[PDB]
Amino acid sequence: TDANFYVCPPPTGATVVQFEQPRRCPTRPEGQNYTEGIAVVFKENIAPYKFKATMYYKDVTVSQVIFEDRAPVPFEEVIDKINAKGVCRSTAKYVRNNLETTAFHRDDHETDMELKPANAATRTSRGWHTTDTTVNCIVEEVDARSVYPYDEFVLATGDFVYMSPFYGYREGSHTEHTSYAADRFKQVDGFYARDLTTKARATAPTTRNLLTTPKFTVAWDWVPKRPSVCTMTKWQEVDEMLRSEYGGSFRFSSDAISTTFTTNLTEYPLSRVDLGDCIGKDARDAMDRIFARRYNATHIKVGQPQYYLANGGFLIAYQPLLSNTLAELYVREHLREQSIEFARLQFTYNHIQRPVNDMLGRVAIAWCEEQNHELTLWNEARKLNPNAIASVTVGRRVSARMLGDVMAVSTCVPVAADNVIVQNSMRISSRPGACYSRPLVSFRYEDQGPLVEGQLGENNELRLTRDAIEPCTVGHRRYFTFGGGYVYFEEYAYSHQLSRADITTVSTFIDLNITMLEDHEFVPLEVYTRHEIKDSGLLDYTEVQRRNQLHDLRFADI
Amino acid sequence: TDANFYVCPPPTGATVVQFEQPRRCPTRPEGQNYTEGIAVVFKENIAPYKFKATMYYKDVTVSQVIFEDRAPVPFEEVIDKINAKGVCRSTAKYVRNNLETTAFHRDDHETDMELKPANAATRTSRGWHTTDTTVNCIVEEVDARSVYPYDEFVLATGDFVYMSPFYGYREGSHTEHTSYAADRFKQVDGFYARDLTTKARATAPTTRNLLTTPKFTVAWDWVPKRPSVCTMTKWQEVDEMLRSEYGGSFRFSSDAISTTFTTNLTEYPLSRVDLGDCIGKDARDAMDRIFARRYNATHIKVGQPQYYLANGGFLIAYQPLLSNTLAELYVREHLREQSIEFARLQFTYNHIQRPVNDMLGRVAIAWCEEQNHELTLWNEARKLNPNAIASVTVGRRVSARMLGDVMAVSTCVPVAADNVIVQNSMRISSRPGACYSRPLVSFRYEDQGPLVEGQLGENNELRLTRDAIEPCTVGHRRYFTFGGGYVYFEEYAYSHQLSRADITTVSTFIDLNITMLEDHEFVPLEVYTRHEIKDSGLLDYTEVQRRNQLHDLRFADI
Amino acid sequence: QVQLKESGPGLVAPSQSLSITCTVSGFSLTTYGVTWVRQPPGKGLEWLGVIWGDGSTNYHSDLISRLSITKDNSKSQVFLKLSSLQADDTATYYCVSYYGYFDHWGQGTTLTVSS
Ligand SMILES: *[C@@H]1O[C@H](CO)[C@@H](O[C@@H]2O[C@H](CO)[C@@H](O[C@@H]3O[C@H](CO)[C@@H](O)[C@H](O)[C@@H]3O)[C@H](O)[C@H]2NC(C)=O)[C@H](O)[C@H]1NC(C)=O
Ligand SMILES: *[C@@H]1O[C@H](CO)[C@@H](O[C@@H]2O[C@H](CO)[C@@H](O[C@@H]3O[C@H](CO)[C@@H](O)[C@H](O)[C@@H]3O)[C@H](O)[C@H]2NC(C)=O)[C@H](O)[C@H]1NC(C)=O
Ligand SMILES: *[C@@H]1O[C@H](CO)[C@@H](O[C@@H]2O[C@H](CO)[C@@H](O)[C@H](O)[C@H]2NC(C)=O)[C@H](O)[C@H]1NC(C)=O
Ligand SMILES: *[C@@H]1O[C@H](CO)[C@@H](O[C@@H]2O[C@H](CO)[C@@H](O)[C@H](O)[C@H]2NC(C)=O)[C@H](O)[C@H]1NC(C)=O
Ligand SMILES: *[C@@H]1O[C@H](CO)[C@@H](O)[C@H](O)[C@H]1NC(C)=O
Ligand SMILES: *[C@@H]1O[C@H](CO)[C@@H](O)[C@H](O)[C@H]1NC(C)=O
Ligand SMILES: *[C@@H]1O[C@H](CO)[C@@H](O)[C@H](O)[C@H]1NC(C)=O
Ligand SMILES: *[C@@H]1O[C@H](CO)[C@@H](O)[C@H](O)[C@H]1NC(C)=O
Repeated sequence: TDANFYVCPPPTGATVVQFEQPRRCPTRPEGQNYTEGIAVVFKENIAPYKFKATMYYKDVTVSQVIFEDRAPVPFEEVIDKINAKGVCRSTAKYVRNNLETTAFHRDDHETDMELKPANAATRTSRGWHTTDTTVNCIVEEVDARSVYPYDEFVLATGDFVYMSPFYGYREGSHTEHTSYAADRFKQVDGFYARDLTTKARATAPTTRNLLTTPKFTVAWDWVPKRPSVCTMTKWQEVDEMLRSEYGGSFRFSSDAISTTFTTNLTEYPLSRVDLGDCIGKDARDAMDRIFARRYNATHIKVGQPQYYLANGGFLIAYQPLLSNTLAELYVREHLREQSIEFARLQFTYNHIQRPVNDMLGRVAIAWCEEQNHELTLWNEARKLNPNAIASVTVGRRVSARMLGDVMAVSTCVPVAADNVIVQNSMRISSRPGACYSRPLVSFRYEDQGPLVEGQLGENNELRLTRDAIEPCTVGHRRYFTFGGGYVYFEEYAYSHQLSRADITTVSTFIDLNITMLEDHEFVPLEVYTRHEIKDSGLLDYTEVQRRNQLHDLRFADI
Repeated sequence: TDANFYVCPPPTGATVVQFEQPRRCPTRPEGQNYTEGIAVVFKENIAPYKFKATMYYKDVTVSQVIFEDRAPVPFEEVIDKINAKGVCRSTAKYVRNNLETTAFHRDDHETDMELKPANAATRTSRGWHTTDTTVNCIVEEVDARSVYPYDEFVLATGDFVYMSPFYGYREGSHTEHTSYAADRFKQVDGFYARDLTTKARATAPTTRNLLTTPKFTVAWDWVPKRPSVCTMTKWQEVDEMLRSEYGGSFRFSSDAISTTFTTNLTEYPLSRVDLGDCIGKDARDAMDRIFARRYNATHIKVGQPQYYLANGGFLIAYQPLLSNTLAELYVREHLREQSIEFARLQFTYNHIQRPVNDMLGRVAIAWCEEQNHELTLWNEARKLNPNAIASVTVGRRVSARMLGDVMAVSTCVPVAADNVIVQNSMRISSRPGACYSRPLVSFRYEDQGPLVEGQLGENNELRLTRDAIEPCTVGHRRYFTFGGGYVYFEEYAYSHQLSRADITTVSTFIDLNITMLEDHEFVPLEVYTRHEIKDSGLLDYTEVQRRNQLHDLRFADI
Repeated sequence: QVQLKESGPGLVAPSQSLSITCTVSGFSLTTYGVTWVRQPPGKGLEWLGVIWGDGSTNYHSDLISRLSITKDNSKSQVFLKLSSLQADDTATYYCVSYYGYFDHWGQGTTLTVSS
C-alpha cells in the first residue's frame, strides 16, 4: 500500500485557533455540595457560511534600477474586458506621491491582452494572470467565510472585507451592514460567468456583486440568506461530570473537557425560549442514552435535569446522580427521621455529605493535576511542530504555523503517489560544497496535468520551494519517507527504494529484543587529508544548541 | 477579566532543584512476599530560616580607555556616614598589582555624597547608589536563607556566607560556627536603622551584626535562635504502596511518588526517640484516615503499623493490607490446618502467595514503565522551557533556568495590568531593516511609581531588556498575549486589541468541527522586485534546524 | 535597657474571655518576639505561647484551643487573649521578651477567676 502525498500551503491567517492553558488546582478540596452526574454542554452556533469569491487587481512597477505597488481594477473593465473577452486593459491608474499617475505595459500603447492560467497554483484555487514600466493584470478565485453576525467575511488571503456578504439591491438587502461608500459597490442582474480556462460562457444567469477595496476588487454571487438554524449546537456529550458549589457559584469539572465551568447557581429558564424543542429535546435524549449505557446498573437519577449558563458562552445541561451505596445511606437515614424522594434530601445530612465531599474532592483535584501535566506537554510539542499537532487535533492532514501566541491553520491539498517523481541526485552543480538536505521531487497536481518543481518534506509532505540546503559531508546515509515505503540515499545519490515492512518496528512501548551491535565508525580518509566535515545525521537538540554557540564564536572572530 | 503581569528576574543560583531520572524496571517480577498497604513517607525537616540582610560595597574604575574591580566598605563608614547621614565616603581603598592603592570620585577631593534609590530594582529588593577615576557606593537589601545546620547562609545574589546567622556576643553565641577572623566582624548594641528612602530613623533599637567578606560587607539583625521544631515532616500521604522483599532488602513502590525506596528489612525503633509523639501520632492518624476513605469496605489491616528508614533520608511508615478475597483464602486454608490472626500467617502458604506475587508484580512493573515514560518526556520539556515546567511543578508563576545539569529557580514579581502600556509600533528607527520581534512595553511596579522600559514576553511576562530583534519581513501578522485578551500587530504596527473569547478554542483533545478553509498565500510584489524576505511566522523546529544550516554555508562562503 | 509592664482586669468571672496587654520598650517588635508565662499559687512556672517578629505564633498544646496572641508594632504592645476561663486559671501572668532568650521579664499581673 501507498499513502497519498500532501502539498500543504502556508496559512495566511484566515483561521486562527487559540489553545487552552494550565489552571490553579486547589491543594486541598474546598467545594461544597459535591455530586456526580451526566452533562451535555452546548456551544453557541456560530453558523459559518462559506462561499467562493473572485479577486481582481493589477501590479505596476518602474523599469529603472523602484516604486512597486498594487491597485484594483475598475468595474467596467471587469464586466466588459474580462467577463466578455477575458482580457485586461494595458493602462493602469494609481496614486504616486499623493498625485494621480498612469502607466503602460512596456510603455508601448493603450491595448488589451488576454489572461493565462497560473503556472502552478492549486486545482481548487485557480488563478490567472497576463504575464508570468511593467504592468500585470491578475485574477484569482479564492474561498471566503462569514460568521453568524454576517457583518464581515474573510477571504482566503487573510484580508477581511468589512461588508455583509448578503448586501445588495435585488431583494431589499440595503439594511445589511456595510462600511464602503455607494460608489465603491455595484451589482449586476442577469450576469453571465465565463471560465477563463475554457471561455465557454455560463449557461444560466447569476446576479453578481462587485466591491472595490483599497487594494483589490472582489466579486461574488449574491445568494439569499438561508433560514436561521438552531442557535445552539451540541459541543460534546460528557460521560461523567462533577458539580461543586463554592463562592456562590457552581463549578463543573470533567476528565475529557479539561476545562472548568462556572455558573451563578441559578438554572437558566430554558423554557423562556421556544428553542427548547431543539436543545431540551436533544439534551434529554442524551441524558437517557448515557445513563442507560453505564449508570442504569449502579446509579439513580436525582430529580429532573438542570440547565445553567457558564462563563464563556456555554450552556451546560445537567442530570445529578448518586451511587447505590450512597442511596442506601440516605434512605436509611430518612427512615430514622421518619420515626423515596432523593430530591430536597441531598446535602441535608451533613454527616453523610462530609465523606462524599472529600472523596469526590480527590477525583476533581486528580483530574486537574493530570490535565495540567498534559496541557503543558501538549503546548510545548505544538510549538515544536504545529503541523503534526494540528493534524491530529482535527483528524486530517492540516497545515499550521504560530503567528506569535496564536496558531494559524489551513487545509492541505492531497496528490496521488503515481503523480510524483524523485530525482536521482540531491547535489547542486551550481556551487560545489553545498547540497540539498532532502531529495528533490517533481510532480503534477492531477493526472496529465503540468509538472511542477518542489522538494520532499517530512511525512510525505511536498514543499514548493527548494531551499533546504546544507554544507555537504562524507559518508552520507539517510532514509526519507516516500509514499508507503522509504527512499534510501547515500553520498547524496539515489541508491534504491524499500518498503515499510523492511525495517524493524518498535510499536510497543518497550522492546528488549533488538538485535543491535557495537557499530564501528568508518570515516573516509579525505576527512583527515582534506579536512572536510563528516556526516553526523540530523542535529540533536544539544547539537543545534551547540552549533549556534560556534556561530557566536565565528561572529566574534569576524 | 484580566490576568496580572509578571516581571520574572533571572535566578542567580541561591535555590537549585535537581530533578529525578529514569530507572531499570525488571522485565519479569522477581520480588518475594508481595503485599499492598497504606504508607506515609516523612522527609528530614531541613528547617529553612529566612531573613533579610543588607549588603554594602563600592566600585572603582580608571577613566583612561581599565582596571575595574569591586571592594567592600569599612564598618565605621557604614555606622557613621551611611547609618547616621546616609552618605558614602568619596575615597575608596583597594589592592592593585598586590599593592595598596586609593582612588577618588573624579579625583576631586575627599568629600561625602548622599545615596539615591535605584532606578528600577524591585519593590521587595530596594537598593541605593551614589551615581547611576570614578568611584560609586552601592547599598542593597537582599533576602537570605539558612538550613538546619545554621553553619552558612546564602544571599539572594547566590554568594554564600560561611558563617552562622546567629553568631554574636550578646547572648553568648561565640560557640556558633564561623570561618572569618575576629577583625572581620562587629556587632552593635542599641543600633538604630534608617530607611534611606525616607531617612525617618528607626523607632526602637535592634542589635545589628556586621561582616566584611572579600567582596562586600553584609549586615543583618541578630535574632535569637527559635526553639527547634519536630525533626521530621510529612512529605506525602501515599494512598497505595506495594512492598516487596528482594536481595535482603525491602522495596517500596507507588504510582504517585515515582521513586522506589529500599530498607534493611528491620523496623526502625521509633520508640527509641521521644519524637514518636510527633511522628507516631501524625503517622497513625493518617493510616486510619486513608483506610476509612477507601479500604474500610474492601480490605483489612494486617497487624500494627511499621516504620523503616529508606535510602536517601526518608522514614516510611507502613500499614500492610490484604483484600477480602485474599483473606478468605487464608482463613479457609487456616481452617484446614486447624484439623483469625492474619499476622504471622501471611507469606506462610506458598501456594497462596505464588499467584499474588505474580499479580502484584505486573502492577509494580506497570507503574515503573509508565513512570519512565513520563519522566523522560517531562525532562525534555523542562530543558525546552524551564519557566513553564517550573511554574506548574510549584503551583505559582516562577522563573528558572538550567545551570548545566541542575535547574536554578527564583520567584517572580507580579504587576497589575493597569500599570503597563504597550507601544503603538515595534519598528526601530535607529537602523532600517531590523525590528523587534515582540511589542515594546512601558510599566511601573506600583501605582504612581516611576515608569520603566521593557519588552513583552511570553504568557504576560515582562522582560526588562529590549533585545528581541529580527530581520523584518513583508506581510507581517502576529498575535501576542496581553493581559486577559490579545494584542494584534500587523506590518510591525499596532492594529487593535481583542478579548480571549474572540478566538476559536480547542480545549478538548480532538475537535473535528473546525470551519477552516484553503488559505491562498498573498505576498506583496516587493518580495520579487526588491528581494526582501516574506514573513513566515515563528520558526518551526525544522526551520530553526534548517536555518542554522544556512549559517554554516554563509560562514563557509566568508 | 529593656522593660515590660502588664495590664489586665485582675478579676474576671469563669467561662468568659480574658484580655491582657503587655507594653514593652527597648527593642523593636518587628524583629524580636515576646513570650507569655504564668504561675498559679504555689506551683512552678508554665509556658503559654510566643509571638515572633513576624505574624507567626506558637501556643502550648494544653492551651492551643483557647490561647490566642496578637500585637501592634506601632504601639509596641502585645495583646494576650484566652477564652473559656476555668477556676484554676487564677495565676500571675508575665510577658517575657526575646531581645535575648529570656533576658528581661515583666513585673507580672495577678489574675483571679471567680464569680
Ligand atoms: C452572574 O451574575 C453576575 C452579577 O449579576 C452577572 O454580571 C452582571 O452582568 C450584567 C449583564 O448581564 C451587567 O450589567 C451591565 O453592566 C454594565 C455596567 O456595569 C453595563 O454595560 C450595562 O448597563 C449593564 O448594567 C452587570 O454589570 C454584571 N455585574 C457584575 C457585578 O459584574 C453575570 O453576567 C452572571 N453570569 C452568568 C454566566 O450568568
Ligand atoms: C543497611 O545496613 C548497612 C549494613 O549494615 C548499613 O551500612 C553501614 O552503615 C554504617 C553506618 O551506619 C557504616 O559504618 C561506618 O562505615 C565507615 C567504615 O566503613 C566509617 O565511616 C565508620 O567507622 C562506620 O563504621 C558501615 O560501613 C556500612 N556498611 C556497609 C556494608 O556499607 C546501611 O547504612 C543500612 N541502611 C539503612 C538505610 O539503614
Ligand atoms: C448545599 O445545599 C443545601 C441544600 O440545598 C443548602 O442548604 C440550604 O440552603 C438554603 C439557602 O440556600 C436554606 O434555605 C436551607 O434551609 C438549607 N438547607 C436545606 C436542607 O435545604 C446549602 O446552603 C448548600 N451549601 C452551600 C455551601 O451553598
Ligand atoms: C517471606 O516471609 C516469610 C514469613 O516471614 C519468611 O519465612 C520465614 O523466614 C524466617 C527467617 O527470615 C524463618 O525463621 C521462618 O521459619 C520462615 N517461615 C515462616 C512461616 O515464618 C520468608 O523468608 C520471606 N521471604 C523472603 C524471600 O525473605
Ligand atoms: C435498566 O435496567 C433494568 C434492570 O435490568 C431494566 O429493566 C431497564 O430496562 C434498564 N433501563 C434502561 C434505560 O436501560
Ligand atoms: C526476546 O523475546 C522473548 C519473548 O519472545 C523474551 O522472553 C526475551 O527475554 C527476549 N530477549 C531479549 C534478549 O530481550
Ligand atoms: C467501616 O465500615 C463499617 C461498616 O459499614 C462501619 O461500621 C465502620 O464505622 C467503618 N469504619 C470506618 C473507620 O470508617
Ligand atoms: C460537528 O459537530 C457535531 C456535533 O455537534 C458532529 O456530529 C459533527 O460530526 C461535526 N462535524 C464535523 C464536520 O466535524
